[PDB]
Amino acid sequence: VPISPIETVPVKLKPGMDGPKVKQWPLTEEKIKALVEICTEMEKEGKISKIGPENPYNTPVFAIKKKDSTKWRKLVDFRELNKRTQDFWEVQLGIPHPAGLKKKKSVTVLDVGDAYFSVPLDEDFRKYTAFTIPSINNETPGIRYQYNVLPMGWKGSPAIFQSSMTKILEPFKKQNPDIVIYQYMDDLYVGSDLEIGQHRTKIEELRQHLLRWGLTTPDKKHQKEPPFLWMGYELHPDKWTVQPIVLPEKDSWTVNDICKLVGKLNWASQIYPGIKVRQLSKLLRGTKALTEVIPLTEEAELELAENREILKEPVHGVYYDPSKDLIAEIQKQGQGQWTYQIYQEPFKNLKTGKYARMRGAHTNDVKQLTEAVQKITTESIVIWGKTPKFKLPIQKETWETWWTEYWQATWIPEWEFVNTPPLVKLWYQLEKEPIVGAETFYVDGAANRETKLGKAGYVTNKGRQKVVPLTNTTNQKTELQAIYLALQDSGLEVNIVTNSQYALGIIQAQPDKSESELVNQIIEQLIKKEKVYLAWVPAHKGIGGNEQVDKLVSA
Amino acid sequence: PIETVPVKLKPGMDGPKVKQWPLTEEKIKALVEICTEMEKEGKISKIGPENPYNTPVFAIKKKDSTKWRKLVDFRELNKRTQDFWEVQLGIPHPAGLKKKKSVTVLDVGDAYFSVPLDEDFRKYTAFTIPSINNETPGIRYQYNVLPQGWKGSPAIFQSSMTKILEPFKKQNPDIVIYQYMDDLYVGSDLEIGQHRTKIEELRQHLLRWGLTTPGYELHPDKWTVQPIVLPEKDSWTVNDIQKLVGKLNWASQIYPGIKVRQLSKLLRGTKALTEVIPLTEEAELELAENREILKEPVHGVYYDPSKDLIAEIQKQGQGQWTYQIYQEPFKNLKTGKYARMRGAHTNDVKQLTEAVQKITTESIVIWGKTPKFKLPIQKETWETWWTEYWQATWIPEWEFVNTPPLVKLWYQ
DNA sequence: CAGTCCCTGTTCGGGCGCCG
DNA sequence: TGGTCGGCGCCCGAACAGGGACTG
Ligand SMILES: Nc1ncnc2c1ncn2[C@H]1C[C@H](O)[C@@H](COP(=O)(O)OP(=O)(O)OP(=O)(O)O)O1
Ligand SMILES: OC[C@H]1O[C@@](CO)(O[C@H]2O[C@H](CO)[C@@H](O)[C@H](O)[C@H]2O)[C@@H](O)[C@@H]1O
Ligand SMILES: [Mg+2]
Ligand SMILES: [Mg+2]
Repeated sequence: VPISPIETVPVKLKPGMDGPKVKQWPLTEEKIKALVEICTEMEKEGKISKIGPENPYNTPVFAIKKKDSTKWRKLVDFRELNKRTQDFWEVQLGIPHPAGLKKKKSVTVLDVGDAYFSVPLDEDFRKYTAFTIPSINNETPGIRYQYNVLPMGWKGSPAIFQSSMTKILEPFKKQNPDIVIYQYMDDLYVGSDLEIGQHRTKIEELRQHLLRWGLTTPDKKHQKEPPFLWMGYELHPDKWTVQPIVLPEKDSWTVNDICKLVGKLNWASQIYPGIKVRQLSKLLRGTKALTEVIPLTEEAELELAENREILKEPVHGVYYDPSKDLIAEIQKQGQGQWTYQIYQEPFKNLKTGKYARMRGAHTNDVKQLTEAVQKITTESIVIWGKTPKFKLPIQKETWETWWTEYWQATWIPEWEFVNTPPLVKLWYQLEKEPIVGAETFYVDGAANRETKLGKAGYVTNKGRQKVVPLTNTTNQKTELQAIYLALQDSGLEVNIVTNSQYALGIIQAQPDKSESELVNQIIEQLIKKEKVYLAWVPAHKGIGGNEQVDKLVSA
Repeated sequence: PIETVPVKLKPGMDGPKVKQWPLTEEKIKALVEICTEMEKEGKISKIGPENPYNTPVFAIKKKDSTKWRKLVDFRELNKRTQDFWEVQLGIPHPAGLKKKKSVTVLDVGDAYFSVPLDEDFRKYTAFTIPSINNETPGIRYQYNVLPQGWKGSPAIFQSSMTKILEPFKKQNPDIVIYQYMDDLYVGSDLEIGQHRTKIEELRQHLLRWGLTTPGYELHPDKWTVQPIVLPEKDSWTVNDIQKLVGKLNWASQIYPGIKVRQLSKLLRGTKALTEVIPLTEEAELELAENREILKEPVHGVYYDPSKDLIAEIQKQGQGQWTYQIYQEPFKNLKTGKYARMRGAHTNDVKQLTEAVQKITTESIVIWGKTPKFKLPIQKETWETWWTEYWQATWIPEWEFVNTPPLVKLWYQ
């Protein structure tokens, strides 16, 4: 008979499914030594129990060395058991950010000893754990073992531990309403405005409370003294920063190289302002082998150069003062790249970040700024539960012109203009009404679905006409082409009549950037005009100019 | 000690698993206070990760309320119970409700907390409360009684509800009463003072039964429609007639009697857009006849109770929004316009949120259903802000469209 | 009156970074 | 040796949805 410590969580298998069976790994003898000592130790505690072959379940096992330690970590591959185990609802809804933390007079960071192994597994479910122990030779069989406690590598371990930990914690928290406990897995962050002696009294008293349920906090990983190490950050009394990031130095970069690099630079950009990954990511698009070597363009190299130089100087963020306002400032970095700073006192940042996402085939800077504002707002609500005031490099009238005229609902929360260039503006404006005395170009284009051959042309009230043959095109592409022709061949003011809804939809959203080079050229011309009026008529209605140009391009 | 009506999901269908979205500090504080009293009262109790189901939760303030109200987004659960309410216990819809000079809406959701909930069903009402900066993991709950905003709560409570209603219904036999979700719609043709007075008497009836009531006053007879309208001009430019022909051509998908031939005749050449074109007598009459046809009703448009309602909205600008409700394309059961709503000339999302609310309400009153909205907004924009402006206890279904306006058919 | 083809936009799972 | 679990973030590409225009 074993013993029971804290309330368990019922865990059924998925219905009509049975426990895991799969043979063990060819484990090297060097690894085999580590497990045998630990597994025997567990049985004395009651974490593990021996099973007679009446238990017909086998699942592989392995182990990895604990990082920054001599100890080894003991992992049971449960991939097939996960597949057949009931689904849970994860209770870990995100990661705590240091910029969320308020300033605390006294802070303690303490870790739980053997976190998953102190939490009882479900009694009925215990049978499915079974795994076969290994020996130095293949002669000695090795004992069969069933966990009595949560095991690493199960898909139910994190949620059960987090839910169990919160239940244990809650009574203490109710007792001490003014203590802050950040609970992330087994790592506990405890902060109070109590003076250091009184704070340690609560800290030890909290240690007693966890002990009652069999949770042990060793002194070995108890941090009485700053700077604390927490969630990959270094915490100081008034400031914080990321734990140092090493960027590989390789002279020749593979594909896997750039991925690690990129992923580090994204981690860095939460505090280091102005990190840019655009050109480094350009190297990863449409590549086959993770192993493949790839040369760096002079763009990804220059980028990487200024990225490394930003890391040269140490930077730090501060903590959150609920009394003062939250402020987000955004700068345009070019090529659909945006960075932002969130702060309360000028030049003392809580955190930074970047928004580089290219959304849409045709877009403009105003749309991208709106996207970045939304990403910042959601991020802020997670960390602080409120929306920052915004400082934006866009004139109040530019924004007013965009949002009032756009056909989609769009909005930015409370914000003010900051005059830091490059300012965001609309490059061109379509006229609301036809331009008096400007030439009217009726434009159309057509193309043959089979040949991919087509014509683009215009007719005008002055009698000007053009038709151009095109090869390897589409109806859509020729309708754009027709418009491009009218813009090229017209004066500074022009009325254009198209029946292409496709083209009219692209152009009316005032794009300044496109994946299509043809649209970029249309943009180029629109910017050079003084006045453009675009109008739409239905095709095949025998209307005016449109009918005549329709005949020309159809031919 | 009451029998719990057993409840089942639609066949071959699994419970809702929907991630909780981030909440503001005020909403999290409001929910934590609401839930804690609810747990102590036994309405909800804490649960654990074994329950694989989750539905999103947040809080709202009703119009002028100033008091936080817990709102659960049960849209996914409700669709998975969709057969249960419609097939078996659905409330009938009083076609007379829309005709009443005044209709008041009451929040009777609190009553549902009386009746308990099938022990086997409670696993599907699971909702997680988030923490600021993820200080704590999610605090999960589930419902022990009939949850507000679920579609089973009015249906199961209907047997209890009618008995409480029955005295008042007999004392005022011409007052129409309808139940949609957490709300009670009470219409009458009385004068304003009598109406509000009669409303209090209904509140007392609920009070003696022990249900607290915290109401919106509608006027469905005031409600009007927004027909398609053709401009009125002294002179007509080529552009003017081009705009007119395209509008009419699109309108002909709705009223098949529209003719453009005599108006197209004016456009024969290749002319400058600003050139003035006198209208011929034949075009004047063709344009006259069309203006009449657009006053007329469309042929064979009627509501089909089996089909879903679809609502489309267009942003006309300057605080003006147009909508159409339909079931089949081009057969519109109602078309309308809103103007000078809250947030006009400053906030598009607030205005769109208001419009969605107004349209849904109209559809409840008229057809007893909520439509599926096609929203003229980017998905990321709507999801960021909509909960900030939501003042209603239901949540319709929506999707997101981007259709730029080739023609201003609905609004001049 | 279907059936395609364009073209666009969304979703989802893969890799990596980071936390236990 | 190569190998487990959950969470969040980015950037990618592929697979899927759907809306117009045009083809018979
Ligand atoms: N690489 C991993 N794979 C699976 N589970 C992990 C892994 N790393 C951490 N965990 C889980 C299991 C641990 O019980 C829990 C806490 O991690 P951790 O504290 O580093 O180990 P530990 O608490 O069991 O030993 P110790 O207390 O000595 O550090 O999170
Ligand atoms: O807005 C779409 C978005 O909402 C979610 C969660 O809120 O789904 C909900 O809304 C849908 C649209 O009305 C419903 O169909 C769905 O049942 C409901 O969960 C997300 O799933 C979705 O991405
Ligand atoms: Mg530990
Ligand atoms: Mg054409």
